[PDB]
Amino acid sequence: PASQHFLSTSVQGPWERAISPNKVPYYINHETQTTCWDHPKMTELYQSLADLNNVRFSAYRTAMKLRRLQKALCLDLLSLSAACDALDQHNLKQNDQPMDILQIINCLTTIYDRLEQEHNNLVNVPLCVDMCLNWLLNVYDTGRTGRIRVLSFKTGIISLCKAHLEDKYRYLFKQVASSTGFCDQRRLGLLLHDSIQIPRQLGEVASFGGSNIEPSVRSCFQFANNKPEIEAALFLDWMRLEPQSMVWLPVLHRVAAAET
Amino acid sequence: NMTPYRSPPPYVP
Repeated sequence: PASQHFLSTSVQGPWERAISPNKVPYYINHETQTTCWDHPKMTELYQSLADLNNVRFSAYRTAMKLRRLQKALCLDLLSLSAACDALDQHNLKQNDQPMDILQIINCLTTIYDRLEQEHNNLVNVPLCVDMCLNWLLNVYDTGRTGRIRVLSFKTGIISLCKAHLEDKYRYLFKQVASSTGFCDQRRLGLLLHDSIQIPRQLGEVASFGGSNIEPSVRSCFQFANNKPEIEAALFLDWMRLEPQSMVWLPVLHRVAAAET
Repeated sequence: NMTPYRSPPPYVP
């Protein structure tokens, strides 16, 4: 696959990047004679997250791990505007549709090339692309089928970008709502299900209500007084309560504002 | 679903 020329430089030393016949990247370590789906630098970042296991409040612990991941991916440099420009240019607008590894790589390369021309040596493109691809497949393609839904890719990138919190909420709600701005239970379940994979991938889903988000959908609709559909304003008001399935996001913003 | 986890190709010298 042509992208191998480009991304093979994301690894060095005794590591070697390889492609399974299914098109999925994996990493060979000739020193230890092993193979792993995770990029060695992703593994190193994850091992390090154990130094946050002392943090007492789970929403804060999760936000700090996600903040560290955000910075390792350079997604704290990414505005909502620029993320949308890359999504637009790659025609990623049918949210129920699949994108394979090459479409993920292409869209991430447009994002990271632009960040790189805007920032001085902060962005190693091949490395960023490969590591962000690795995070996105770990969140959304655990069995390495080689595809993820467009809505999933947007949920990951937008949730970790540097936009203001309400802009993220508005954007994300718009991705699941109908063309007239309306969200019913099924559609909200779509967003919460994609969002909850993020803390679930860090092994912290038990502090966010568990991996079944149906109880949170019902809670949102009961909060909306059992109306059949909701609009963006009501969803923002519900998020102001920091529902348990999503509280890691607002806390992430507080972690970032607190500096580190 | 089912086979949410699978190993990568085995090491080959």
